[PDB]
Amino acid sequence: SSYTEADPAILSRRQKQIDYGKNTAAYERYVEMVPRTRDHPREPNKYGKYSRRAFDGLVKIWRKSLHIYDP
RNA sequence: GGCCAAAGGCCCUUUUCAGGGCCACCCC
Ligand SMILES: [Ca+2]
Ligand SMILES: [Ca+2]
Ligand SMILES: [Ca+2]
Repeated sequence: SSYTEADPAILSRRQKQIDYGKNTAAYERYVEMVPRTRDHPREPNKYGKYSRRAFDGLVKIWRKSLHIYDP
């Protein structure tokens, strides 16, 4: 119950997926939230012990959730 | 420590609110 991912391979791939998400306009238009809840869209911990599907699963849900953030 | 979200095990891509691959489970 305490793990930090070391594999540079895994961390890059995961960073990329995250970087993608921040590069969206929805994330830009998320200057309207003070660190908040879990009902919000929070980027997955890249350092978390996660399975491949698990992390990808989270990321999918992350990006979708983002889209609540622009008309 | 535990519990939850996510999660079949991995793998590719800016088709990325997305598309795909291998294996496994299923239906034998
Ligand atoms: Ca679940
Ligand atoms: Ca599932
Ligand atoms: Ca399946």
